[PDB]
Amino acid sequence: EGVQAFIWQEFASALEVIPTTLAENAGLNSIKVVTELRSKHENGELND
Amino acid sequence: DIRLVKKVGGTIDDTEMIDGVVLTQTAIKSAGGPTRKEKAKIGLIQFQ
Amino acid sequence: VVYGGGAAEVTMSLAVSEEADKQRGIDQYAFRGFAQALDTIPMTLAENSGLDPIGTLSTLKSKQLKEKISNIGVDCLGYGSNDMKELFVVDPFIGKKQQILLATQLCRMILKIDNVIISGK
Amino acid sequence: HAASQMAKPEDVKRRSYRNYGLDLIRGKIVDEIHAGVLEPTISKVKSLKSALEACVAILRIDTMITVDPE
Amino acid sequence: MSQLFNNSRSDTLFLGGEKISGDDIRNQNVLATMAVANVVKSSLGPVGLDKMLVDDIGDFTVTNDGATILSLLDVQHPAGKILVELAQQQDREIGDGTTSVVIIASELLKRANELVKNKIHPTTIITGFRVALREAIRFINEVLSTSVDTLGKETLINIA
Amino acid sequence: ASALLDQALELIQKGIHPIKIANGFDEAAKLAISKLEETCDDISASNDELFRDFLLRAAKTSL
Amino acid sequence: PSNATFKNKEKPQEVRKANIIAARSVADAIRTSLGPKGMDKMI
Amino acid sequence: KSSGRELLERCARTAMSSKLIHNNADFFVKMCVDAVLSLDRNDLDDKLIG
Ligand SMILES: Nc1ncnc2c1ncn2[C@@H]1O[C@H](COP(=O)(O)OP(=O)(O)O)[C@@H](O)[C@H]1O
Ligand SMILES: Nc1ncnc2c1ncn2[C@@H]1O[C@H](COP(=O)(O)OP(=O)(O)O)[C@@H](O)[C@H]1O
Ligand SMILES: [Mg+2]
Ligand SMILES: [Mg+2]
Repeated sequence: EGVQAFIWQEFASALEVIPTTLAENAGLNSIKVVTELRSKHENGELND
Repeated sequence: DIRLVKKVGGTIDDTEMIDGVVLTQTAIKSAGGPTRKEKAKIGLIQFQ
Repeated sequence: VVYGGGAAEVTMSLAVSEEADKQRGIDQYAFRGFAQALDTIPMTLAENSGLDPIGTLSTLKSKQLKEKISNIGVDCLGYGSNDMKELFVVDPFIGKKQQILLATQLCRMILKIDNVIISGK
Repeated sequence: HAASQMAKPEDVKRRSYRNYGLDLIRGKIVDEIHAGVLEPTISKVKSLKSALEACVAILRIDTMITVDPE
Repeated sequence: MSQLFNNSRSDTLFLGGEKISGDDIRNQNVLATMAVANVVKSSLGPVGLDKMLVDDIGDFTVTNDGATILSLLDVQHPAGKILVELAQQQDREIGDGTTSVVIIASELLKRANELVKNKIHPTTIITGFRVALREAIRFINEVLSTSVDTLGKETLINIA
Repeated sequence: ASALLDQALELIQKGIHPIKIANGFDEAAKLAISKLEETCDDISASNDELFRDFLLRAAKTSL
Repeated sequence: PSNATFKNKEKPQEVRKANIIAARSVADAIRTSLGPKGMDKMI
Repeated sequence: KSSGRELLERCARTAMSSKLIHNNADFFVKMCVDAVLSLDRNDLDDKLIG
């Protein structure tokens, strides 16, 4: 907790630019691709 | 230590592995010397 | 009438945020963008008044979520109390409403432009 | 040509069709063997491959960048 | 087909010429291909007829070959230089089909650009051509014919 | 208006249609003004004396 | 409040904004060249 | 044997797509439907809708 919490939060948001572009270039719905990847990773899947 | 020889012409499928070293230079053929010779020992002339 | 000065903005920002996770769908990011867009006004008042936007924004979000009283905003003149009952500040409802209506209705037109032809004079 | 490809293996006449086609002088369908129209197999081999790589080189281009000369 | 030239952009400052993107590039590349494909389209086959090109000194060259007519046509566009050098690669290797290989490539870029406008990716389009060409060469092997029961040099005469 | 455009850009980049973005603000704007109307206080019940003072509270704001 | 530090300078944050937009402009030029679905760039 | 008032509202809803109105069409479609119904059916004029 502190002033650096938002900086680390935006650091995590900017790190996901790679898979957002793969869904964009492949014509897939990106927002959907990144909402399912959170769901699969929370179930213990390290690689998805 | 890796060598890539650039050449115009041919197709992409023509690229293949060569077990030995390949010379990018060509023969002179001014006096009409041979172009093919078997069981030859290659000597490196470092003088003129 | 209403009570502006960052109190109406943070009150209207958390109202759409509390409904965003209830109505996830696909437009939840638009609700969050509308929430963060309303927060720029009290952060601008905090920026011009010199106060910290972190402590100011965190205090309004944490306090307004706890207490239901919705007349606390950004004190720019540097008073010790942020309650606007004592500071003598009042705004009209028709005035604060038109800020959102004319803004959200214009930006629909701004976003719908694809071809942009400008004839040089 | 279609009536030839679909056909039974055992059908001489139809199979022959696989062999002939367009004529530019008289304007009718005649046999290439009697007419004498013939090409090598090597002429078609590596011709579509060169056209394929030619299509791949331009088709994969999205944006164009031009630098003016100094 | 492209009109209303792209605006000079202030947010993206690159030295030299201006950058342009979108579907106008593949439209301009196909338009550059039709500039050379229509030249060689008329001089195909026995019924085809050729044209003349002057050398700006009184001399000229009446050319039937695709490599020669494109060699004198110095194409300033980048996409056209690929087909110009392809014909110089074609005539040196095989010496045949120089007009057809340019016409095949022009028709491919026509329909490939139409397929990109139909919202399928070029990577799937290229994969469709490669699996199709691999079956085409397999089909070319099926329709071969060995010269047999021919009197003398007749097979070499009529093929010439 | 610029704040809505700045937040809408991030979104366009992540990947959403622009008219669908404006549809989200419309449902959010009507819900925002509807919630402000719920927590709105009326000063018409007071007499003219207290209502005289309320004009000073708003006139001093804009001035 | 009135005792807060104004810092006297808005030119630094404006120059940083001009650099970020200039850096994001060329970064968005090559965004579509990533992955198997990327496209070539002839210069 | 449906009602005549709902016919104009049903067909005018298609016209308000691809515009800035499509979300505010619940309120403005009643305006144009009630506006044109005031006109005479025999003599429908285009200059009276300025
Ligand atoms: N003394 C004050 N205390 C708290 N908030 C204030 C005070 N004065 C102004 N404000 C807030 O700052 C805002 C400034 O609005 P103003 O700049 O006067 O209108 P405009 O932006 O159209 O020029 C008001 O909406 C009000 O909520
Ligand atoms: N006498 C003929 N009858 C039918 N087709 C012919 C005849 N001569 C040429 N063609 C066809 O014309 C095409 C192009 O021939 P030609 O112009 O000689 O080669 P290039 O395309 O290299 O200039 C060939 O694919 C061939 O099938
Ligand atoms: Mg020929
Ligand atoms: Mg004012």
